[PDB]
Amino acid sequence: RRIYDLIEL
Amino acid sequence: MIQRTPKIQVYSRHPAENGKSNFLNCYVSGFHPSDIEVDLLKNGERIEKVEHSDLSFSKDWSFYLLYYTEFTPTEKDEYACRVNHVTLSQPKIVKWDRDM
Amino acid sequence: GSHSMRYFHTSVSRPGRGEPRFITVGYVDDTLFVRFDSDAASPREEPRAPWIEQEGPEYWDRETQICKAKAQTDREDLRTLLRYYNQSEAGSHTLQNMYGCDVGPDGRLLRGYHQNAYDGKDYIALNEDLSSWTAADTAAQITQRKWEAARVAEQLRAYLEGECVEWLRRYLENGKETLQRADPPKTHVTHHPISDHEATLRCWALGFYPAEITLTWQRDGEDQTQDTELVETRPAGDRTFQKWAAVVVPSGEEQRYTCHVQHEGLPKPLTLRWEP
Repeated sequence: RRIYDLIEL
Repeated sequence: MIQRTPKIQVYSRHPAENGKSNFLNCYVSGFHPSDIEVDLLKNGERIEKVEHSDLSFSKDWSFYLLYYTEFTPTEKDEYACRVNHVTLSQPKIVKWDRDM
Repeated sequence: GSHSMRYFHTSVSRPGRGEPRFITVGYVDDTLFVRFDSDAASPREEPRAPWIEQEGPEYWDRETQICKAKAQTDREDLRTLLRYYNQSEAGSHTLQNMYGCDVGPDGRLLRGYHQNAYDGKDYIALNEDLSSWTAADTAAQITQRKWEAARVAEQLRAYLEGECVEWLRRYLENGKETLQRADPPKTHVTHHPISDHEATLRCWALGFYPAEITLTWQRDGEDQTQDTELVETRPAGDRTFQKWAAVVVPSGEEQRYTCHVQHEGLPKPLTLRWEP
């Protein structure tokens, strides 16, 4: 299953 | 920008056996960027109904793809893979060799 | 033995040809099990292995939801990178990301990953300590500072140490029939005269899984390291792989060469000779 937390650079 | 030419390998899924159904594969890897044109050919003519894997990449970030199509080889018919990539001044054509 | 799970993502901008294309795939060792392509008719994460089909709707709804948001983030990130690099909005660019975990025979976390690449080059990567970063240039340093302030490492670490290893173990049990079965390479040697003075000895390895494999030629027991043509391990399309190694030999000296095959599926390393 993928990580849920969305992050931007 | 850094551009990497694709490596090309055209081979069959199983050992060639004239008259026996098989799969013709054209594996392209180590290339970058991902924009790429690939065609499988039978006696110089493009083959319809050719499928391919979803874009993926290796540890060095270079891309790889598998183009394939079901076929029944003969001692007469000629098979090849034709690739186009920005790193290529012109379409590269690699002939199939049942011993490679 | 050891096992890994990885999720691969790549976004490619195509100015004047719509929004960036987004493609992500998932693997457990060398087996592809999930895929998502933003250009697909009705974009949804789809199964690509039998053992993942048993997962229920909530699994897929969540995965799909997650892939779409990632597609969105990659788009915002692509724009940000144009700024960080003082680049034009007219060119096509690529943002790649991979993250995942490795577990040992005891199903315990061996290593966790999370690295990004822009246009093919290393950008930023989470260190093996799962708490510190490595930036490849000053632009990537901007990101490092934002991620250190937002403490992204901690969130990733938590996931990699927990969910990552726990779902991987789950996939390993559900697909043990294939995921925990090594297919040893079926091997043999071919001979192709090149001229009256020399010939090609080619050592084959077919239908093997996983991909990891060692193939080497020896002349009088000495590795032909600088004289061996070694093609890249390739997929058969049926989930297994193939590979070959060749050496141009002086005719009449064929019997002085040996091929050595090492593979997780072989109880012992194999050694082959050309036998007419």
